[PDB]
Amino acid sequence: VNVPKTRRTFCKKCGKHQPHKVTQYKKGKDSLYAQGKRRYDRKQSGYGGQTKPIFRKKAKTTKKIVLRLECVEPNCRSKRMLAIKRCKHFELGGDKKRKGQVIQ
Amino acid sequence: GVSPKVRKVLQLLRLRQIFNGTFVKLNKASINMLRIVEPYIAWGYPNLKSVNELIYKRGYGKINKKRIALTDNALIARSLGKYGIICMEDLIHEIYTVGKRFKEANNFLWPFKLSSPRGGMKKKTTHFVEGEDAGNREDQINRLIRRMN
Amino acid sequence: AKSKNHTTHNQSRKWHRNGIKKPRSQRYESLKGVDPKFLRNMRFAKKH
Amino acid sequence: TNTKGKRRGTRYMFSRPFRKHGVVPLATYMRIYKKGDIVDIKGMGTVQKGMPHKCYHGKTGRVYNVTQHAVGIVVNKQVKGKILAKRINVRIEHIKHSKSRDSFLKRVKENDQKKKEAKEKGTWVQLKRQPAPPREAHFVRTNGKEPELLEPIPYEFMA
Amino acid sequence: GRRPARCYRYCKNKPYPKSRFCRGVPDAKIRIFDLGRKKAKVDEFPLCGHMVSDEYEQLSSEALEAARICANKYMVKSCGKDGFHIRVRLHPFHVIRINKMLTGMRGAFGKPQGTVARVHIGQVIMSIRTKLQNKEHVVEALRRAKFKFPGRQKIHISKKWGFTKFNADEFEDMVAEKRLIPDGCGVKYIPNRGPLDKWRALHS
RNA sequence: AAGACUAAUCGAACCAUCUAGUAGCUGGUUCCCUCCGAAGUUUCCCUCAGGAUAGCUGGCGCUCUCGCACACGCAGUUUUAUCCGGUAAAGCGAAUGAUUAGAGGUCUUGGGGCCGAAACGAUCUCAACCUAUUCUCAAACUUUAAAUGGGUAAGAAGCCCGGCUCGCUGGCGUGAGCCGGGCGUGGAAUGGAGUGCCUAGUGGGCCACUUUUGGUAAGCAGAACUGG
RNA sequence: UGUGAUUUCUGCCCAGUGCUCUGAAUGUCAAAGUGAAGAAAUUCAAUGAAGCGCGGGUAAACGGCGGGAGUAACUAUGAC
RNA sequence: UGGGGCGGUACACCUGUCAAACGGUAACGCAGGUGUCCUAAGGCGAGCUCAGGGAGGACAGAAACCUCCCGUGGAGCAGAAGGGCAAAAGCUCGCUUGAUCUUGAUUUUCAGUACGAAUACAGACCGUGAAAGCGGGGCCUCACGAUCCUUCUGACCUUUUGGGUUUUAAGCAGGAGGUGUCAGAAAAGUUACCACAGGGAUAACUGGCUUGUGGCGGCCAAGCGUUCAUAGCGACGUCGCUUUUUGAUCCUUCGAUGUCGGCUCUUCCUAUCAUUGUGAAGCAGAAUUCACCAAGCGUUGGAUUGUUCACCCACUAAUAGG
RNA sequence: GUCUACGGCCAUACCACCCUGAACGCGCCCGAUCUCGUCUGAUCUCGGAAGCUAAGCAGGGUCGGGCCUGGUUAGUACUUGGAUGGGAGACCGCCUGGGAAUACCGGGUGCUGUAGGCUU
Ligand SMILES: [Mg+2]
Ligand SMILES: [Mg+2]
Ligand SMILES: [Mg+2]
Ligand SMILES: [Mg+2]
Ligand SMILES: [Mg+2]
Ligand SMILES: [Mg+2]
Ligand SMILES: [Mg+2]
Ligand SMILES: [Mg+2]
Ligand SMILES: [Mg+2]
Ligand SMILES: [Mg+2]
Ligand SMILES: [Mg+2]
Ligand SMILES: [Mg+2]
Ligand SMILES: [Mg+2]
Ligand SMILES: [Mg+2]
Ligand SMILES: [Mg+2]
Ligand SMILES: [Mg+2]
Ligand SMILES: [Mg+2]
Ligand SMILES: [Mg+2]
Ligand SMILES: [Mg+2]
Ligand SMILES: [Mg+2]
Ligand SMILES: [Mg+2]
Ligand SMILES: [Mg+2]
Ligand SMILES: [Mg+2]
Ligand SMILES: [Mg+2]
Ligand SMILES: [Mg+2]
Ligand SMILES: [Mg+2]
Ligand SMILES: [Mg+2]
Ligand SMILES: [Mg+2]
Ligand SMILES: [Mg+2]
Ligand SMILES: [Mg+2]
Ligand SMILES: [Mg+2]
Ligand SMILES: [Mg+2]
Ligand SMILES: [Mg+2]
Ligand SMILES: [Mg+2]
Ligand SMILES: [Mg+2]
Ligand SMILES: [Zn+2]
Repeated sequence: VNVPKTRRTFCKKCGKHQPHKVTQYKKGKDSLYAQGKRRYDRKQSGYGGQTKPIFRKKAKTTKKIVLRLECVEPNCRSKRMLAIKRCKHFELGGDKKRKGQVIQ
Repeated sequence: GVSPKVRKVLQLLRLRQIFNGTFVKLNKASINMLRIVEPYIAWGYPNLKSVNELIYKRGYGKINKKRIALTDNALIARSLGKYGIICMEDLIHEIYTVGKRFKEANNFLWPFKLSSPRGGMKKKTTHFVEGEDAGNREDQINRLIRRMN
Repeated sequence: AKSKNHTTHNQSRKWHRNGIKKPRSQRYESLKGVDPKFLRNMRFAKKH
Repeated sequence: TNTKGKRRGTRYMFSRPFRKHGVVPLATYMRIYKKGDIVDIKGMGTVQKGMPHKCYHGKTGRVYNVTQHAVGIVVNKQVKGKILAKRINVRIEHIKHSKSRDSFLKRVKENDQKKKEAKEKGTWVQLKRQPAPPREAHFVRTNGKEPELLEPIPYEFMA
Repeated sequence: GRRPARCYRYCKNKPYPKSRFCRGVPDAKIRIFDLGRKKAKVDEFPLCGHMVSDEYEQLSSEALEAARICANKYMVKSCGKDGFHIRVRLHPFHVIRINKMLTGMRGAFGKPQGTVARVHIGQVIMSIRTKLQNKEHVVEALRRAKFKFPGRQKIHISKKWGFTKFNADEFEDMVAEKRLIPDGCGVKYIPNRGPLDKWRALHS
């Protein structure tokens, strides 16, 4: 789809509409010292094999898009996470869908 | 082998058993009901002698939710004299001439328990135009009462 | 091994055997679901 | 096996009748719906917002709430023996007052009057409906003419 | 390839005609529904004799064609090549399905082999139009035809005039008075309601 | 070399113990009388020979009231008013779709061709085609439109009079709520109502009238209504 | 490990799969080790074995070893 | 799962019909669709008219472009179908980002639980409009996913254990990473060397209901027969019987009814191959063909093949069927 | 008798073609400085008042097309409940109750609420 790089939406700090900048959300590392992996290590350590399941049978071919907003106003610098329906193709700030013209 | 709609209408008329009988007054409300349970009954337009023979011989009262015989007028008056009815004849007047106080006189009476027809019936599964017993047999109901009683 | 798949045969007998009872109505019904802005004034009127 | 859509089996119900498509005649809107009123329901499919479910098309109910554009209604529903009461919010153009009580209202007012006036008289006159009774012994005239005489007709293989 | 007709005689299933939902059916074996001098005016051939049905059943396109031909042959040999006009008053719109067992009873929904026509009681199947000296030949023709159908049919003369819908005793007076006009193989009734310019054109 | 032999035992010997191994599956389950008295259906489960959930059943009660000169409330019911529906039938000279035949149109494209240089000079016609009529059709078409059916209402929780409070709405006013008074039979025919806990067995179905789907049919397969 | 006296013979295919040779000159490639930042846990970087890939040899190693059309002075065939 | 396997998905969802005029209602029943697409195809305001048909105009033609008239929707509105829409919900222009932040109530499937989808209100911040007002995604009906774990956002937010400071970790509230067997296990084959608990709730023989197919037979009569509808045949059509063919079904039988064919032996049927008594021919005689009463007595020897069926030789009154 | 502004019910009010329209109105009509928008004062906006019923509108006419409503079609078709009724079956008749639609033949062709003008 297409989305522009800016808009004006609600900042839950300033209590108003203010303009934002936009960028796509990615996912971070795992940090290796969370209580989840610490357990999974103390358990997977030794003899016995594999202890917790594994996932193999997939169906989906898409992902729900997630955006990341940032108030341009300095001394606010608040951020949010916003969501969209699913799509196979995505794009930030492309063309403008010209009407009336010829296609070559 | 009877239907729910029909099982209802009979037990309003207090006919919960074979060869029982009750009087009833006539209007648009009642007559349509009788068309609904037509094949299971047999009704008619009676005279005075039949009212006598029913009430004296086979005619009992409902008292304290019990069934008690009409042997004396104390019973009638004590339960029913606030309407100006103190004896047998006052009923019969109230019944034969459908009066103002009909509902109470009839509901005082228990439904009559009769015996099977001496002589026989033609065919109970049909109407009284095709050689049967069902439906309306207007004046000939009295001929039958002579043989049930 | 095949079987039956749907039936509503006997059910009306089951339903009426205990009855079909309409709900029990009361006066002074409940004020659950009405407009907030109207409900509010009722309080203030009764508060004075 | 059937599906579960919200408009399955409504080709004709949520369909406007013949030569009555178009804009809405707007005495529908200008009516007054106060609390306690008895109301019947009929889904107009010309406008899709706030319309009720199939199960309430043709049912009658009673008001409990009033909004800017809609009404709250209490409706009964028979579902597997037990009956339930239900509170559906519905917009105006799917409703209509019901004449199913105006007859009662004409009576009680006429009946209050007819009691109070003609009370000084002393008689307790009839006040309450009675069914259709039997039909009044009377005469019939043959103003001269003998009646007609009918009989059946022979069959014919007309077609 | 074709079955007997006891398998498909009764009006059991609902109509399943030829449309955008049912595709893949052949045509019918009958295609012509009237014969003889089919141009004659209303006055030449005033007599009509019909075949009438007495059952609620189904008749096949083959039956109709066979009956059509037997009647034509005798009727030619009797009267002439142009002494009559014959018309068939049924059409095969309903379709027949066949399940061929070369699984068993799984996936049972047939293939459109056939066409057939439905009949009600009192309907008409065949009709002939001719002159009055040839009455008995008309009866003889149809009698040969009933042996091609599965049922009990019967024959009767009509009081009408030809293939019209007006009684003979009235027709002849009623054409000499400008209510009925002979526009072809039929007539055209006209009432006293339109605009008078059509009353001016007539009566002149 | 045959999966053959290893103490009458071998596609993993025998002896004791773990060991009363586990079993949604088969077979069995010990005296009497009285009383009430069923289901084989919904949704979910690596569920289809099984469980949970609701329904059907029983027992234990409790709040009330009446022929106690004394009343309300209910109902596989009728009546009077009043709404809902698009099935049977009917219709196609009314829409969508299909289809037959001839009369007034070379409408008009062209002719195995047509009397001819051929043309719309004629004259036909055909795949279709203008006008008025005509024969036959619809589970997935319809202007029209039933019978049986479903929902409300039939009064004291009603009607009327007067006055108070309100950040709600506002030409002035409406609306809702609180207070204090005056007025009892409100169509038929029937009978005692209500409410709360614990709770088993079931969860394989079968037939008949009528309507009805697939199939040539079935003592065949799958459904709606009531009764067995 | 395969075939099965003698006689007379043992044809082509290293694409697939296995086996096998070398190899610092190239990606990838663990622990420990080396160094920089941090208040310290810690993080980062460079490094870099066998193996897998890159490349050769092998079928008395598992094994595998094609279709259409025209054509000869009667026709049919069909060397071409 | 009309025995199982191969096939298909009727395993989560949408439209119409079947469905018997409220609602609800089944089968590997009919016809079709889905796992998407959109910075506008969302939202406000203004202005206008669609499909086609006719008549005209330089090149211009069946069709480029201009103009007039008729035009109740016969066009379009992302996709399947259905409903609905004309100074719109369609086409075109101007401005924008209600596709935002936050509680609770109701409806739909339903146990009257959850997901999802939807509706009417209230508080904020806003956009468009002269204003009434409209808008918190797509005109409506479908387009999607729990605990446990991980990652990101937020508050000068609580805890980190005898007290204090800094880092890390754990917590609270909201999104995402996914389970299509779609109320949600982490998962390949073969057994003729095989085994156990059960099953006629389920198959491979007989029997039973049906008779499509197979066999046998009638009706009417266009033609054949040089001539001549009917000596003998008989199209196109149509009414039936039989269970010595193969199917459909799955009622009895799974704690056991011994599964092909030949050898042997008895009885029964008739839909008559011959023999007895007769009728009819396109019956001169001799041979042959149709039919009637009739089941009394007969219907063989051998090469081939496991054969039932087939086929040839040889004799015979005859070498018929069950 | 009738018009103007705003409307409710939305064809007894629509479609085609012909006749008449006193007074008040309603419109046609004359221009483009400024307001406003157009490729083009044609539409839209503004400023006007010489002339006109031709048109629009109003009423009226058509053995008018359609629409509204009666009758006939017809106690027909169909239908609740019933029977040890018929029949080889398909289907038919009867008892008790309810009850349609086409063709065809007649009639009608806008009702009105609020505010204000003309009809001296
Ligand atoms: Mg280790
Ligand atoms: Mg005796
Ligand atoms: Mg007897
Ligand atoms: Mg009976
Ligand atoms: Mg079951
Ligand atoms: Mg329907
Ligand atoms: Mg069928
Ligand atoms: Mg072996
Ligand atoms: Mg034990
Ligand atoms: Mg068992
Ligand atoms: Mg089990
Ligand atoms: Mg029909
Ligand atoms: Mg239980
Ligand atoms: Mg070797
Ligand atoms: Mg070799
Ligand atoms: Mg190799
Ligand atoms: Mg299975
Ligand atoms: Mg129904
Ligand atoms: Mg607009
Ligand atoms: Mg839109
Ligand atoms: Mg808001
Ligand atoms: Mg510590
Ligand atoms: Mg500390
Ligand atoms: Mg083997
Ligand atoms: Mg056969
Ligand atoms: Mg079997
Ligand atoms: Mg069985
Ligand atoms: Mg079965
Ligand atoms: Mg044995
Ligand atoms: Mg034995
Ligand atoms: Mg014989
Ligand atoms: Mg001008
Ligand atoms: Mg004028
Ligand atoms: Mg004029
Ligand atoms: Mg007219
Ligand atoms: Zn901010």
